[PDB]
Amino acid sequence: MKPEDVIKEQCARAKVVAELWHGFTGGAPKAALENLVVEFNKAQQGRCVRPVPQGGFRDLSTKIKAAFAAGKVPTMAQAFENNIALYLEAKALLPIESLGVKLQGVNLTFLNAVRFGGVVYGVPFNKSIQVLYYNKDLLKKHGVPVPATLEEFVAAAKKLSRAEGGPVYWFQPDASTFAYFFFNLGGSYLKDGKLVLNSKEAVEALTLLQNGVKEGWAKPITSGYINQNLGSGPYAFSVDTSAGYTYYLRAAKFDLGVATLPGRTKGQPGYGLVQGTNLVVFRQASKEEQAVAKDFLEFVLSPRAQAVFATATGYVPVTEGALKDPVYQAYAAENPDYATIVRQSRYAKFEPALAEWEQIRFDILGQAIKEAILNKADPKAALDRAQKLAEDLLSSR
Ligand SMILES: Nc1nc2c(ncn2[C@@H]2O[C@H](COP(=O)(O)O[C@H]3[C@@H](O)[C@H](n4ccc(=O)[nH]c4=O)O[C@@H]3CO)[C@H]3CC(O)(O)C[C@H]32)c(=O)[nH]1
Repeated sequence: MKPEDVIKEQCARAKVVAELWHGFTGGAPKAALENLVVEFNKAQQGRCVRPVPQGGFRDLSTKIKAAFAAGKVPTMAQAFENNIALYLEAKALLPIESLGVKLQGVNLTFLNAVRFGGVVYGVPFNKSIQVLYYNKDLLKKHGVPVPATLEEFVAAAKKLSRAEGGPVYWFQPDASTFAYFFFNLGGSYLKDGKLVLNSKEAVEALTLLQNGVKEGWAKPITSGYINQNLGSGPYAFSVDTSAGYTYYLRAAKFDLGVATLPGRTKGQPGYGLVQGTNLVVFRQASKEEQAVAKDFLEFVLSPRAQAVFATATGYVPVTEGALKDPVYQAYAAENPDYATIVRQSRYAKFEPALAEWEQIRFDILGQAIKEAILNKADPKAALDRAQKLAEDLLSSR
């Protein structure tokens, strides 16, 4: 039986059912969430959670806005920080601490990100960090150390591309990959409270990617995830979410490595972009559904739930107690990549938490990155257009 069939039967027999809308489309993340819910539902007498897949994360936020418009919302949903900011304009969210959920021990990197006007409105659940995936076999073949600095990284990609006859640094031309390069060239998105997409560091980061394509060391991936394109052409490296860990492990026909990100200098790893989502609880839920949500959120933050979830997926454990749990410890003792993901989670940056950020990161900035990389648009001209389109949107609403 599929975990979802088990959940269907649990919920059919329950007196109260709290809907949880999510953007996991399959693989380990969907299975780990479903397994967690099956175990929680077994503990409860006539009280259950029903996970409902809404497609991916942007399908989820579109369907959540339409749910408001149709007058009928789930009890819980996954949300990015910028989605929480949007739902707060409508005052749609219950303060988490009012519900009774204890948040002491939640990483302050994650807890700070869910706190708005001093109030926590999300529970960090599935938080990822960017890591360096590499081909251990291909680096060994050419005597190339794992690069520790941006300078070393560019040098390695050129040395390995020339030897193997193809570009070996694989990337999606998207806001997530852009953020890695932007952040570690000294970039910041807010200057004196204003959103700035066309700063010198943004032009420098996009120009670096464009030059990498022209010089033959950077390969744009335009169809599917990087881990869905492995096997065609030489691969050395990618900068990608920790949540891609199980997908790379199943796809790679080589010895997969995971390292901390190249930084400006060897004094510190590079900053990784934090992705994945928080759980939120909707005000429109009944008292009884909100009690299920409270018990569910406390279960999700328990050291065992966090240990099983993060080791099944490559998401970062969100509590200090998860790291003390023997299941976590047994996994980490067999697999150094779990400690590498935790160490990289210490060097973590977020994108702006503006209500408009979902639309800006995909339709405005994402599109300028694609114009520059796929159609050789001038990076400054592409980003100047992105700045005007973003200013017009913010001024709009
Ligand atoms: N809607 C909305 N999206 C946002 C926002 N900020 C960032 N992002 C998106 O979050 C994804 C990162 O989230 P994360 O939980 O770390 O990783 C996801 C998947 O990315 C990754 N995955 C899935 C299948 C696969 O074959 N390989 C694989 O790696 O696994 C996880 C669960 O599906 C990025 C990826 C994107 O969806 O393509 C665009 C980015 C925002 O503000 N709004």
